[PDB]
Amino acid sequence: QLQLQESGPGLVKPSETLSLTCTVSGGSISSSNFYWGWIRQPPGKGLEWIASITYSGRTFYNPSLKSRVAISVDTSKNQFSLKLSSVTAADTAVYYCARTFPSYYDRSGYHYLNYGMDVWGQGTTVTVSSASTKGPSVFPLAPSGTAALGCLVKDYFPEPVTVSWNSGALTSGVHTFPAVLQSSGLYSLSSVVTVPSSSLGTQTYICNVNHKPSNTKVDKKVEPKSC
Amino acid sequence: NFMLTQPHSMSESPGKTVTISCTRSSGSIASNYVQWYQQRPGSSPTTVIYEDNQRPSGVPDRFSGSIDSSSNSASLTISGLKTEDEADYYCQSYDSSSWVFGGGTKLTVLGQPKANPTVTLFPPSSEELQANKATLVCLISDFYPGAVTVAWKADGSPVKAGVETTKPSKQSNNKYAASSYLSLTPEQWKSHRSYSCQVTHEGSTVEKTVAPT
Amino acid sequence: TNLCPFGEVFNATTFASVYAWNRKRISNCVADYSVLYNSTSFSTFKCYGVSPTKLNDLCFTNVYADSFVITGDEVRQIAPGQTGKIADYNYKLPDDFTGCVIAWNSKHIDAKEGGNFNYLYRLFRKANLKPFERDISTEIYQAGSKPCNGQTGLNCYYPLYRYGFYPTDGVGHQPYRVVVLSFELLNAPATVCGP
Ligand SMILES: *[C@@H]1O[C@H](CO)[C@@H](O)[C@H](O)[C@H]1NC(C)=O
Repeated sequence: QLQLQESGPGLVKPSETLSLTCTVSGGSISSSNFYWGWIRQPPGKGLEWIASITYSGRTFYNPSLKSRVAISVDTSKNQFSLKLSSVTAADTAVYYCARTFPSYYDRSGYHYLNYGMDVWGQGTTVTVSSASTKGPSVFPLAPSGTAALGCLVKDYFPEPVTVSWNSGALTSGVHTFPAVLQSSGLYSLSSVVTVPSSSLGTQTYICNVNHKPSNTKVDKKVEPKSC
Repeated sequence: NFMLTQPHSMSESPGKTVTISCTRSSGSIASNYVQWYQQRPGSSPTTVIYEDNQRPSGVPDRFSGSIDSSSNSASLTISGLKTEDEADYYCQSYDSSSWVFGGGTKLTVLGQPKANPTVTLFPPSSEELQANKATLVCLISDFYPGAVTVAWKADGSPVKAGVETTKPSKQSNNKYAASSYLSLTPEQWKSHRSYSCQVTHEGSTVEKTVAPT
Repeated sequence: TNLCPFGEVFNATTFASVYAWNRKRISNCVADYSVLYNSTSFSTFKCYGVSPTKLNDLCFTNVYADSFVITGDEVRQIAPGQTGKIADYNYKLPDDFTGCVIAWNSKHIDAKEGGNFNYLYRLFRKANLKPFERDISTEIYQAGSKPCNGQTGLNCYYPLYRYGFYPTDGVGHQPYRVVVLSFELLNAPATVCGP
């Protein structure tokens, strides 16, 4: 198929240059039939388009942004890049790399190109803050019929933390909660799996916390309380 | 350039037909292609209607898009409305200068049963009591409507300090989830016998209580 | 005098099912695309890599005419990079498709009372297709883990299902006849142009 996975710093201290990269799999970025765009979504607000590019270099820009926007195709490594400069708090957003519908011509010859997005990326998160990445300290939420254990992911910056379980082989009964933002401007989520009482003494539970902006990879045994 | 105005919120019963309009303020709507995207919460968008009336593959046949030249609207029609369609729906059109999105239509499916929250309250782990942080984790889940009010009580007496609650967010099952944390220093966690989490959903209180070992 | 045999492929008589999508090369020939603009009888006409108004005066090393029959909803999937039931297991375009896609309605000719069942498509395949791959096999799709043994059985489907083509059908489930013209840009002499 066509997978689209972004690459971002998660952090862009203000007035600086934010670079995102969109790694592409399952399709030629050198194809001139398509266009390749960035859509951002500032948090809890709607969607806006930034810029779009085809491999010929023919390139369209949002004009409220075009002054600060640069874009290019990294055609050796099959990926394309957003460079946004002199950023502010209004550039905090989830940034989606996407792939348009194919550029074609009708029978009259009018050229239809870059008109809307077919295939989307997963998004990457960019918080613009004058601060820097904080790794999460991580803590077990040990259980006390039906039974719930968990992980706490305490004090990190910025979003996201992604968490899976038993190296992702357990997904069922896994609920991972949306993180709170405390007074400190840091983040904390918790992630709970609901499992039978039977698997307490036998069946091991590793949660796999990953905070991408700080290289932080953390596993943890949650093992039950005693007397 | 031009605006694309969508109603902010729509509500319709399951199985019935709902139609989200999309009103171009400037220029005739049939001169540019109209795309419709859906966004489940905390999810990437996906294309449901492109080229005014086409769908990409895997979009159900109950999605149709149409145009009205009279009201200058593009319509997105969901007919036979599911539990699972409850999403933000953005219409987008373009011209050769800029793209324009609408602001968002948050669609809500009615008739879903109300639900009393499952409440899970956790002590601080013994790994966290050394390095001297005592966070109590209250996990409010599987409730609808998505409106709770968390209180905390030390002993049997009101905590008014150290509480940071997330605003309730829509889950995969269309019920809502939130959480409330209480950061304590370890003296406070030792100097009370019990701590309690009072989540009050539609005027009923679920008790969960927690003590040290 | 040597027109490219275009009424041979377009006007024609029988088209193929999309799983057995038919292909015609036309070498050493001058091609009248004029009788394709001024037609109006095409529902969709899309052209990827070149304007068709330009087409009467470039030079190409051959053109291939691919042609088949699909439902009216599935025409969108006859495009570069389209996902889908026809694009994946029946007829895949390359993403770097130089060429054009021509389709029109055929209920007065291909949609029979009682049901023209005679066109069909691949519902099930293990892998997706490479661009311009052709799949002909009637090998039983192993939809589950329980094996198949060449029998239409438990989680074991005949990979080709039918189009049921009534003339009373909706605009989605019509019969459409599609012609794909691809244009190869080989580092080689031109054999087909038009001036
Ligand atoms: C098919 O017949 C019509 C009859 O009007 C003719 O005009 C047309 O050129 C023919 N098709 C082709 C591709 O030559």
